Amino acid sequence: MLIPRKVKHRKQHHPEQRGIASGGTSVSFGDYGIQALEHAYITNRQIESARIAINRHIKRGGKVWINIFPDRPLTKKPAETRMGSGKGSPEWWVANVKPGRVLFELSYPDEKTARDALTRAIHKLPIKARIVTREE
Amino acid sequence: MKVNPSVKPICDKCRVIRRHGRVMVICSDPRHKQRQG
Amino acid sequence: LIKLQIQAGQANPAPPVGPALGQHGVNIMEFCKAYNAATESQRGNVIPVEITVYEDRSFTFALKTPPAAKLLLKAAGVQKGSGEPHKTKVAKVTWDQVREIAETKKADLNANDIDAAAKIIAGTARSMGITV
Amino acid sequence: REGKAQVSLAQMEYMLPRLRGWGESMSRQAGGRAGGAGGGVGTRGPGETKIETDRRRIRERMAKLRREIRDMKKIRDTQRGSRRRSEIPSVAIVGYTNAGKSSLLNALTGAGVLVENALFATLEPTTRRGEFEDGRPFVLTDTVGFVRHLPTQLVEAFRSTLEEVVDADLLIHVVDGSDVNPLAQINAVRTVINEVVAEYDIAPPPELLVVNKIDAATGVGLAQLRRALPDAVFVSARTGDGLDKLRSRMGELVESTDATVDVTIPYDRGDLVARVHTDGHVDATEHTDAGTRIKARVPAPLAATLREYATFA
Amino acid sequence: MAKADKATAVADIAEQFKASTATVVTEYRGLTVANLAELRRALGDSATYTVAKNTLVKRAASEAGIEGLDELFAGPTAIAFVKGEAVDAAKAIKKFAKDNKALVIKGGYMDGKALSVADVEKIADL
Amino acid sequence: AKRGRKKRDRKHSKANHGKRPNA
Amino acid sequence: PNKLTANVRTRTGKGASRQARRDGKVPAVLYGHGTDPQHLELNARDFAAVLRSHGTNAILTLDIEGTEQLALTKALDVHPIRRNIQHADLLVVQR
RNA sequence: GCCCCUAAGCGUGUGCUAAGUGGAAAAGGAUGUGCAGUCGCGAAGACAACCAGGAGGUUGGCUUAGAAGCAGCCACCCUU
Ligand SMILES: Nc1nc2c(ncn2[C@@H]2O[C@H](COP(=O)(O)OP(=O)(O)CP(=O)(O)O)[C@@H](O)[C@H]2O)c(=O)[nH]1
Repeated sequence: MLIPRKVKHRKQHHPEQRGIASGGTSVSFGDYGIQALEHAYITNRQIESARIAINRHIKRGGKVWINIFPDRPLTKKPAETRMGSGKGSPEWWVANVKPGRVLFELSYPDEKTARDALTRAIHKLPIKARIVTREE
Repeated sequence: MKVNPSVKPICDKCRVIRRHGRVMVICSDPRHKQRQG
Repeated sequence: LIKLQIQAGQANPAPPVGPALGQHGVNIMEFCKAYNAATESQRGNVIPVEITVYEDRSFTFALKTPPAAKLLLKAAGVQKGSGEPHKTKVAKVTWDQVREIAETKKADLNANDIDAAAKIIAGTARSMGITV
Repeated sequence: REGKAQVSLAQMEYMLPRLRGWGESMSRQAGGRAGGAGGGVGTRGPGETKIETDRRRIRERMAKLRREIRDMKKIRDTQRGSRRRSEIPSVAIVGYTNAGKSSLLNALTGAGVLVENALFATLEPTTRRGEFEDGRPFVLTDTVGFVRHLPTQLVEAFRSTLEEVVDADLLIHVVDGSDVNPLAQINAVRTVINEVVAEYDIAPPPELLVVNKIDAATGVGLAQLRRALPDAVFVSARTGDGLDKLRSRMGELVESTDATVDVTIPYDRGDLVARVHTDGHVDATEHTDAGTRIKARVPAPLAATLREYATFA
Repeated sequence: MAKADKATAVADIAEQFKASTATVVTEYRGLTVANLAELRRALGDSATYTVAKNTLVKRAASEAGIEGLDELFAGPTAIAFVKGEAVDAAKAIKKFAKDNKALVIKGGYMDGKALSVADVEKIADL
Repeated sequence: AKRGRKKRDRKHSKANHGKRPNA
Repeated sequence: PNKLTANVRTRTGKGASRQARRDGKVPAVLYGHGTDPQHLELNARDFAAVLRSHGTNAILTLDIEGTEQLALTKALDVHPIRRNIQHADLLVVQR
């Protein structure tokens, strides 16, 4: 899926899910973007699901721009274990999305088809979203 | 009858109505007769 | 009642007529041989007829001529129409002769305008998809 | 979803005997290795759990999977009822994997199923309509794929395949012609056929034989030696060479349950002419004075329909 | 009507109204295309019968500058506005009310300067 | 989970000002 | 041309700016080679109208106190969530 | 907190809600309703409704036993 080739520190603290986004709050690569209206840890599998849905709806034309990258590692203590004895091994890759940040952008010649593709991708994401357009 | 929390038109001749405090898709085709929970 | 365009073929045609006339009631032999008597003067293209049945034995014959939509097809040597209408044009016909010989088919067209009825005929030809 | 449960059940049933030692060994080794598997997820998921480790957890998931597979059989019977009720003549394509089993079904009919070069990829049976070149329609089914010494935990994952095999008329084992020892595949496929016809007692169906990839073959027999099984048709799915001969002989070898009759129809009842012309596969006729000398392999619904309007000529 | 497109046809019909010689405000109800086209080809270019929107044509005949027959635009008015003739080109036009039973002529006003409930059975007929 | 859900919604009250002990 | 009407700001800061935005008045600053920062509160929705009608590279009339001054927008400030105009930078233009 | 239990308002002035909402809940679904916009049509009569026409070349052609507006294809025209 999506993974960072190398990470300096494999076990990190939880990304801070606070405040609205300060950068990336605009369509800069395409024509239609999927802004985010809630805080979420969006994992690499969710990103691949959304990307595949977008790339299969239009299925021929236009590019898909995935702004966020799942580089933050989320750990997971092994099952049926008691609390203690160290932090668990990394299990999930998340992107600390924030409200206002545009997660996906797209450029397809047919407007309504692009809108419907973005709608069909919003359903794969754990948060609210809306269709934002380069033409402000 | 399709009791689903999401009820949508399925064909060109499906109408969504509010009957007895419930959303129903009434269509000539009985296969599209969907009623929201 | 039926504006069936009976084929010009004067050699054994009822089966084609027999269905369309056995779904109603008219003498098959009388109808066939009267149309065949008309074809004795009409051997070009099978001219159309509107058999006007009222309750039995209509005995009515009026001429509307056969491939008007393709009178141009018939009078060029080119057949099979065009199975790619406007994808690419198929065949070659003359643009002056359509305007000229539109006279015969103007007898049942809409308006008496000469160039515009020629455009009618050009439309029926370009329906195939051809150059004319 | 069905496969992601059958595969997981097969892996659990294979790993349950070998829990201690080996099982803990891949419990220690968690990197996504070849044994790392993944279950039906494939993209890990329970792949980080591989085949799980705990016998208690394995037992619980096994019970749930048994119940779920039970459900997805009374689903499949429903989905196949329409074919069963209509009794459309079914033809299935079996054989060793990578023997052009899906290319044939994309070749005779323009199905368009995945034709990847790797090993078992068409792991879920799919069926498609088809018309015998001359007459009747049919249905065509391509199966999963057979291997020498097939695993004994995968019979459930093959159960739907077996069902399609039993419910068939013309069985087709497709042999990869351009491959060493083109008979080793055949013996294993045949043996699978016998165990199927034994487990579900039924009259064995005729087995149509086709040699595939003979376009690239160097003629391993190049003779009646290449006729290692003399009854076979040498198709080339990559080029579509024996399609005509295959499409002809497969129908001729399916048997016809039609009813060929000669009937005449006065023109008033053109409904019958249309019904014979759209359901019955008329050979030909001459367009008679009042009717037609139709010689149609009419079916059972219309067999008694056309009895009244018969003819003797 | 069509705010922009209306005035074009209003002006066209108006100029043909003032250019013509008379008027027969008639009933076109029940005119199947066959008989209507037979009429269009019978009177020909003269009295070139072509229905126009009655609400607009009230202002169109006034655009030509004349009033009158505008009074009786109740119902589906049909207009001919005969080009050259008066008597010989109106015989069949009025008598189509006898032959086809259609085109009962309410009429009411001739040329925009002469009112007559006998708009057809006048000189136009005799 | 009814009991805990009620005991937690109990804090959302005018007199408690949205915070209860053991919420 | 664009005919916008502008008013100066008597109170500046966070609280005054939010209060101005609460009454549909986008705050703005007038600066440039005029070498004098003018703190203005521009009535809203008409700023938006002209920005949608012509674009950022336009010429605002900005009748401040009965005195006309031509300017051009240089820097905006939209809220990422509630897309509006939080603050606009106007560059002085002398003819 | 102020209708009775239960001390004090069945307070006054503007609106909203029909769900007993008030008096638990999500993704999502939705002709619920109010308010403030904007855009399109329209007294030259719009929208709904009723009365008429709704034509001809023509059955456009290919296609097929057959497809004639209405298997399905291309075009998707000409005239009144
Ligand atoms: N050169 C050549 N290649 C062929 C021929 N028939 C099939 N193949 C190849 O066999 C490969 C395997 O594809 P597929 O058709 O799925 O074979 P298969 O037996 O169905 C493999 P599976 O059983 O998993 O579906 C394909 O890449 C195809 O190119 C043939 O006649 N000639």
